[PDB]
Amino acid sequence: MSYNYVVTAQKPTAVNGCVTGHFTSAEDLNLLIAKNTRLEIYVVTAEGLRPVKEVGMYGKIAVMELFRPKGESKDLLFILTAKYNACILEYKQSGESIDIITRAHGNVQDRIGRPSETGIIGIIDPECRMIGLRLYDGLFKVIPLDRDNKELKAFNIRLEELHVIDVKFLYGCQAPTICFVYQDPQGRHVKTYEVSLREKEFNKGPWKQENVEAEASMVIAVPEPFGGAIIIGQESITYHNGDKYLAIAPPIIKQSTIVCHNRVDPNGSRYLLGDMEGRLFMLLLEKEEQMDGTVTLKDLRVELLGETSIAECLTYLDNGVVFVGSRLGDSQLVKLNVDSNEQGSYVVAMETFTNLGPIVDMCVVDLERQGQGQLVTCSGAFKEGSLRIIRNGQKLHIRTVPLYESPRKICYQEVSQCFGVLSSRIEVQDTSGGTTALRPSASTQALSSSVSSSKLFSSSTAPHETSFGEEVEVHNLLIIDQHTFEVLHAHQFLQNEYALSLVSCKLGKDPNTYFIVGTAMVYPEEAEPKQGRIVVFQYSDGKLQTVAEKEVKGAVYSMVEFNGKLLASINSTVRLYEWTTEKELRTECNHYNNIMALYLKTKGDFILVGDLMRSVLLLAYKPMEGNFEEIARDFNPNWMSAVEILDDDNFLGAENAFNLFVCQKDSAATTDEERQHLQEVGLFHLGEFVNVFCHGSLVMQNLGETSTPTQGSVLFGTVNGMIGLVTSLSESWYNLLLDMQNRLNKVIKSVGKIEHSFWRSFHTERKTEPATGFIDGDLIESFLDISRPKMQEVVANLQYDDGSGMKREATADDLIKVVEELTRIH
Amino acid sequence: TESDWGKRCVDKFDIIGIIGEGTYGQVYKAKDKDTGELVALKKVRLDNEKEGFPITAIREIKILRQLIHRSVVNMKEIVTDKQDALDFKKDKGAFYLVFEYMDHDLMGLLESGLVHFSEDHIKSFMKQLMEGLEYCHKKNFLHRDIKCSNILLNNSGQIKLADFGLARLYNSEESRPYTNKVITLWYRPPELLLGEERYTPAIDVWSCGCILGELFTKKPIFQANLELAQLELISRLCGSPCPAVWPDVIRLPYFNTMKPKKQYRRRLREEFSFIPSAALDLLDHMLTLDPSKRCTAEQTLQSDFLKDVELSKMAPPDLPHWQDCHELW
Amino acid sequence: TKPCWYWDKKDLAHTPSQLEGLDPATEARYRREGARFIFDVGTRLGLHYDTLATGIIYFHRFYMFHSFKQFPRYVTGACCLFLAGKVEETPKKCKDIIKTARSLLNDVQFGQFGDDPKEEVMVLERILLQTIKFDLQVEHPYQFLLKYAKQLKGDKNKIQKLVQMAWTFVNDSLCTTLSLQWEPEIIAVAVMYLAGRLCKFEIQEWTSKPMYRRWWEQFVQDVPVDVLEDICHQILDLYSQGKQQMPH
Ligand SMILES: CC(C)c1nn(-c2c(Cl)cccc2Cl)c2nc(Cc3ccc(OCCO)cc3)[nH]c(=O)c12
Repeated sequence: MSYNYVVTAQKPTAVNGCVTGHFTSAEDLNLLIAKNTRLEIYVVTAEGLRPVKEVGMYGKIAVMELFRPKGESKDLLFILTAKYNACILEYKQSGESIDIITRAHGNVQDRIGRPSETGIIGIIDPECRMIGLRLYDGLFKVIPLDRDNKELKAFNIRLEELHVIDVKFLYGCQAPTICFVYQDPQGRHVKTYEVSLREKEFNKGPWKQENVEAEASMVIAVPEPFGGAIIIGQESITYHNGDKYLAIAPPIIKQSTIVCHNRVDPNGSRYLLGDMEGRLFMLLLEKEEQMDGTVTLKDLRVELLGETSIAECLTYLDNGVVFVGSRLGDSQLVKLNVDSNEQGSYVVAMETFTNLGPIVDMCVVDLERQGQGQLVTCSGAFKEGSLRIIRNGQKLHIRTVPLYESPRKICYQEVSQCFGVLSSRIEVQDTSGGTTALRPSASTQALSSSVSSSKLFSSSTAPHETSFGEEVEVHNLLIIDQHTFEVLHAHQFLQNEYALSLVSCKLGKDPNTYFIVGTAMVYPEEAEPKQGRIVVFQYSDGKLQTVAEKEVKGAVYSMVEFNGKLLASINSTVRLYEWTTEKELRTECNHYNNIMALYLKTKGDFILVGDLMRSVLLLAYKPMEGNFEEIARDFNPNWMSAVEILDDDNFLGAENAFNLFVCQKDSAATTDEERQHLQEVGLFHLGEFVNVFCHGSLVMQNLGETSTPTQGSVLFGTVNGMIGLVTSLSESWYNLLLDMQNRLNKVIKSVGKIEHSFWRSFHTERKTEPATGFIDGDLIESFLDISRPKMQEVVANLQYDDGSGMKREATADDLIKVVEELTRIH
Repeated sequence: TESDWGKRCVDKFDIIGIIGEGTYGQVYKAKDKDTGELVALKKVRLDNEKEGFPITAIREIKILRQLIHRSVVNMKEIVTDKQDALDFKKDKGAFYLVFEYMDHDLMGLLESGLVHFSEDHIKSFMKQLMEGLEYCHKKNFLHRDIKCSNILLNNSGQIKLADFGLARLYNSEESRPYTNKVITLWYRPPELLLGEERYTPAIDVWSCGCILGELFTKKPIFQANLELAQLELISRLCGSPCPAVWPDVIRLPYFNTMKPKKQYRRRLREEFSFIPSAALDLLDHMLTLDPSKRCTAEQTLQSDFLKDVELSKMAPPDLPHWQDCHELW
Repeated sequence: TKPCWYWDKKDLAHTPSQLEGLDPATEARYRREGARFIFDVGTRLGLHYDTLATGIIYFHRFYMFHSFKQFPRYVTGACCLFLAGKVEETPKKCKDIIKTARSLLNDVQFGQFGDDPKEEVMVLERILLQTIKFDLQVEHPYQFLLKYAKQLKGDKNKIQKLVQMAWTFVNDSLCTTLSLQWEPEIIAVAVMYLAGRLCKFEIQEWTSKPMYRRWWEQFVQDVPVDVLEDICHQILDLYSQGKQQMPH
């Protein structure tokens, strides 16, 4: 068995949702921000936000909504986790003591159901009579909000429309009514139903179906002055309310997909809209009052306000202030002005909240020769793309280097005092037949520049037709100075050539240090790329020189230096190249038993291969023979997102289901079958999507640092910006920390009353296993934050083992010391 | 000639790697040196000699040579290691069963879970599976171990059943005592959970029924760790075994022993209401409790769901091979 | 695809056994003894009749490729039954076959098994499997005797006497090389034909074609009477070579 320890070094930063209401007091205006597993509660002031409370939950926050049922003084909070843990929460403050109350809770998972394509949706009735949940295709789950439903029991109503896009509870209806856009073979339609708690079924809805845009994306429930709903698409915005039908199709929104909406005026007169290019629009409902005294919706107008960060969620607060919750880039407070500035913009940025964005790749490098290490990440996407320099100093100090294009891979070349960075930018087919970039970016603002003239795929007999307006990716290699982070050079790759992998190393007997890039020819017609290049560059005297190119019959998904030879993975193949005295790559040996060799890592003559669906395989280079040998494979099927080698026997992997697992050689020589079996000895639900594993540590090493119980250091980056660290334990240390977890789980009160053991259980749609071989260091590090009575309760009857003393009783002061040493690894 | 099995050497295959672990040896992917064909080699080791040649392999050799169908895995030949000796009685060299190589297995494709299965994909998949089972059942063979891992699928959409390790002949006239613990708990019929020996071919239908449901949810239907918990899950969905629906349930050894929590009513149509009508009715008949009332393979092919499916229009499931690696922002 | 398992009588003059100086009478004797050994051993163990015959067919086929002088026959016999049991799903442990073989063999005969009987038998399994080209599936005259008798309608008692008399002839033909000369379907007909002559029955009357004097042609196409007579003559030859007489 293997023993490991996993802690968070930086909490998730990406904004996954954000709401406003009256949660902490019936009087305050609150802003609740949800980051993965983290809830932040703020109070709105005239200058910005005053933080008041932050809690963690043992689950990914999927639904977050504020509501106030009749009889409550203030808003209550509903949250549903991605593992279908539901709960209703209350804020309660006793002087200086702030705590979060679990008013109702339960798990709403169905034994049988098909998870829907557009994900979990949760909505609440305007009269707060029920909670609607769309968890499975063809089913609508209702949690009625009766006082007695403390367990959140619910029933399913059969839903004929299997493929639902979005749904909302409508305002101004005699009964609880839902409006939803659904897809069937005839296109997309907008339809309504009524929800009967007494009959527990649907009844005919208030207005008939209307055919809507094919890419109708979002549903807006408009307040009572108007009533009805608004449907946002790619090209058109439409309003429906019984017989009334409007449609505005302004050309400006066609340029970029609209992804978020939020109401400004409680009347519903004004809404905010944001699109993927970051633009912020104002949607205006023009009223006309009739002689009846009744007001009808006269027309819809769309007005461009300015530019914000590409936002997952918007929420208007008060006055002119808007909170921009971004998943791809930094979140913001922006002020909307009535008068435009001299550039025509009505939006002016107030504050900027750091978001490490998607961490696509990263490396650890000691820029200042400190024995410490700084972490350099590829963070963000599109215009939000950036490099981040991260060092410890008690908080993390983070320098941001904007790129305005998507960074893909990073690797450090010390000989050149610079970094190599792969990047891709979006251009659009323009009337010239070529393409035009939407904005300048790093690969266009480089000091010196070059463009690949390779003739390798010059025949291109197969035609690829272009239509005006279509997007394309343009990939570049950036040379970036390590002190100034100036873009010194940009190399642009071939049209339709994607840069997938990057290394910096010396090869063979060649003393020059090169940048080597692996590429794939990507055409929209191909299921899997069938052409690619390995390109050897030399960065010398401010210019990038193309040294050699090797054609391959596939995508070079991953490369790594291997004892002076170049190890590359091309589709299913894992290949080892030698670098000849003629400065060309020469193949030595191949390995073909893979579906897609997506990830490679090495140690000595050993290679760890990460496959798309076949988990991990341990290869070995056998120098006496000049070829590869299969050592051991993990036969359990796992989709890999990143791999890493922990030591000569243990191997670490990350699953697309947000899970971490550890494999080991069975080290049993009874049968050759056992040796070839990599046994999954570690299972752990991380809750984050791991893109990159990287050996190193950010802790300052003055050499005076007490040797911690933990041995080894692997950092990892995730899509939500979370950075973590994995390390190994001795059998003795694991048992202590594990026995302590079980004690802590009995003592510590969870938000929503979610069992910790449930949360960390390995979980796919098809499997759920109890965690094993992993210590939830974030749980261990919470011992220092629990009240003294609880600490002493934890240590009662706690014994140590395999130590100087075989059995040794623990005290509350004893464990505070151990945990404080464990907090010093990050 | 092509029929002189057991003599040709495994030298004739370039071994690519070990695809999986089997029952009587490891399974390897290999390329024929002469023709370039991809094959799968199952290693059979008689070195243990506790009972010499494994019977599991004997069944696979005996049955798969008789069985020729598009939806059954074709055993091509049997090859051996180099004797390395002129005299027998000193040879421990193993034998290898050559099979057609299959690109993917159904469990593997599902465990990734980003595979999308439409109605037409399921029609094409199920029809082939049932046609193969019908071929095998007309020849009076019971697979007795039908699970997702045993179904094999190559990218063309061709489905092929495999791992006939537990297959045995079924006689309707002569009732024969059987092992009674053959199918994996998740795909085991209620009759076997109740210790029913002398089982009918309808055991295989139940397993294929659980698969039918699984293809519409991407999650197996009856997931349990113990034989009682499985009967409970089946009962929550299909109804509890009782003489009202299963006259011969009283004859089954464990009927008085393994009672479920309640006498549940059948909800199969309610908990599967999101399934197309033609398919749902097929499921209800396939997941019928009484094996005498459970439909046959032929009857499944004469269903509104599978009858009019066209074998020519293979309609392969869309498998992600590009843009799967980097999740779309 | 599938191997050919049938030779001409004339070809039996060139078995390995013959060409190492064994005379025809002796090889015929060895075959009878080996077959009857298999038959007796498996009967003591309670084995189904298909399992006994399958072992015998393996044994007969084996000595078309090997000489009785290099492979002791009772070891071969024991090995055939062992595999036959696994093929036909009536398995037995090798130690149990040895135990029974020792009970039935004297001290000289059991000498063939050498110092380690179990090992000598288990080792031969590899050679047997390669020899029979892994064609494990075997059909026997029994199933055809019954399939065809079921289609006879008439005096229940006369037909049952025919069946039992023909069945005994099938059991006796396993001691011969007929298993190697003619497909089992022909054997089943041949034994029906023989029992009919001995019982003074005119089988055609029981067929769906009572004026089709060649009653068997509706069961087995393309069978010359000469072939059936050759088979019958060979069965009766075995009966005369002994002291035993026709069952009747
Ligand atoms: C011998 C033949 C019939 C066979 N057997 N099996 C099998 C079964 Cl039927 C059950 C359990 C495990 C396996 Cl490997 C099979 N799997 C499969 C699916 C399969 C599994 C792994 C593969 O790449 C491994 C990459 O390192 C590729 C394909 N493809 C077969 O051809 C086959």
